[PDB]
Amino acid sequence: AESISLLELCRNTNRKQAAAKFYSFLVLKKQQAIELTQEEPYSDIIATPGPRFHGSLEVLF
Amino acid sequence: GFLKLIEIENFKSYKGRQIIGPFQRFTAIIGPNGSGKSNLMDAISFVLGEKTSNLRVKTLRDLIHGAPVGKPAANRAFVSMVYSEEGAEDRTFARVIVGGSSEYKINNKVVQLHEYSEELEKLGILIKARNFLVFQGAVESIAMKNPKERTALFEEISRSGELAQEYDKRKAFEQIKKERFDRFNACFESVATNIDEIYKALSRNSSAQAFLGPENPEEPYLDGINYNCVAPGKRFRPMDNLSGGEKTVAALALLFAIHSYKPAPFFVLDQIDAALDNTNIGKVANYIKEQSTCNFQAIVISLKEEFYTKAESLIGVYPEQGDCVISKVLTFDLTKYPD
Ligand SMILES: Nc1ncnc2c1ncn2[C@@H]1O[C@H](COP(=O)(O)OP(=O)(O)O)[C@@H](O)[C@H]1O
Repeated sequence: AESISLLELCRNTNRKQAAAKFYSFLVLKKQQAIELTQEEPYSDIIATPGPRFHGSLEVLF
Repeated sequence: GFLKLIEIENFKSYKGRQIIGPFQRFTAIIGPNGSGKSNLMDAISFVLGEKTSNLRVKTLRDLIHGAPVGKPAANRAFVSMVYSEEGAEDRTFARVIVGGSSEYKINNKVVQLHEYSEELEKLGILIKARNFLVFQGAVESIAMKNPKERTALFEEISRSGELAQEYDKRKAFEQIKKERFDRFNACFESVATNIDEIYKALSRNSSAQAFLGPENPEEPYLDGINYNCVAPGKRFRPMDNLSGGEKTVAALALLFAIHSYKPAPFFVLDQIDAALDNTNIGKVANYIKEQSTCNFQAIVISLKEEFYTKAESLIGVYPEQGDCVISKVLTFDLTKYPD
């Protein structure tokens, strides 16, 4: 299955952009487009497919 | 001291045991609508002793996750706050819901509400006054007060308003007239000393100016409190004659200057930017960022990216569906990125 790291998505971005990517994980999780895993606080946030969206997560981001 | 983290268990939409934070000196709580931002606010109020009726329930057990739908998830719930002071071990303050009443604990020793309140006061946390909290509309509430209502607010916070009934009772009554005076000035003069520098900082402009003055310099409680501002590019006016955005900044300066007297170690700001605009929202945000470094820890619940991107730390809230809704939090560090 397909997985996506927020910290990789955020490499070479500024604070506004990084925060917007973070906020998008919250929005996409509410809409059930993804699942979220964070092993421990302030560690990496991993996105995986969710029940309500089926296209490529890579392309989604 | 500083609020290091919150541990929640089965409180409102925070099903199960969850760790909130750790906090940084400037942390913003964000998320899409209905995920649990304001319940987290209630969690903080709850561990700091807020009365049940201010927590949007009718009774204590309705705070347990699942109670509003008739399906409580446990017989017991709690919120704990880990408080850390450089030089000392960490202290845990907890309020547990046990058989429909509150159990208070410090470092896992049950205490009564009096001891809990008293130990919190010694840290500068005042649970009855709520010095740590800026509610929504707090700005607009301030911005609407006239000199006499400002005195009243100063009467309450200084508590000279307590000596008020005993005051005119004695009409050599200067014994209390001197001490209602001194109790009003112990508070007012500190605010008056600080408001000018706060107003420059907020305005981000050294030519801004602010003055707070008693109308009756002898018995200030008897009269209004005049508030004058030199807004950037204007001439000194009474604050009440200011206009939209300019009035908002002066309100904000007066708000923070009220809180610079006996400040709380940490400051919970609940959507203080719902009444801002791009023409100033970042100077409020930059002010908070600047103050968080040494003066106070800031915990902002915010909806405006131009505010919460100045934070060091983002606690993002998101929902799942279940009994009611299930809230969970992610932590994200903004200090890795530039701009
Ligand atoms: N005891 C509870 N158990 C489960 N869900 C609750 C409980 N109390 C409140 N909620 C839910 O919390 C949800 C929204 O949380 P809230 O913090 O108020 O929204 P927002 O993120 O917009 O501030 C509401 O759907 C509400 O039904």
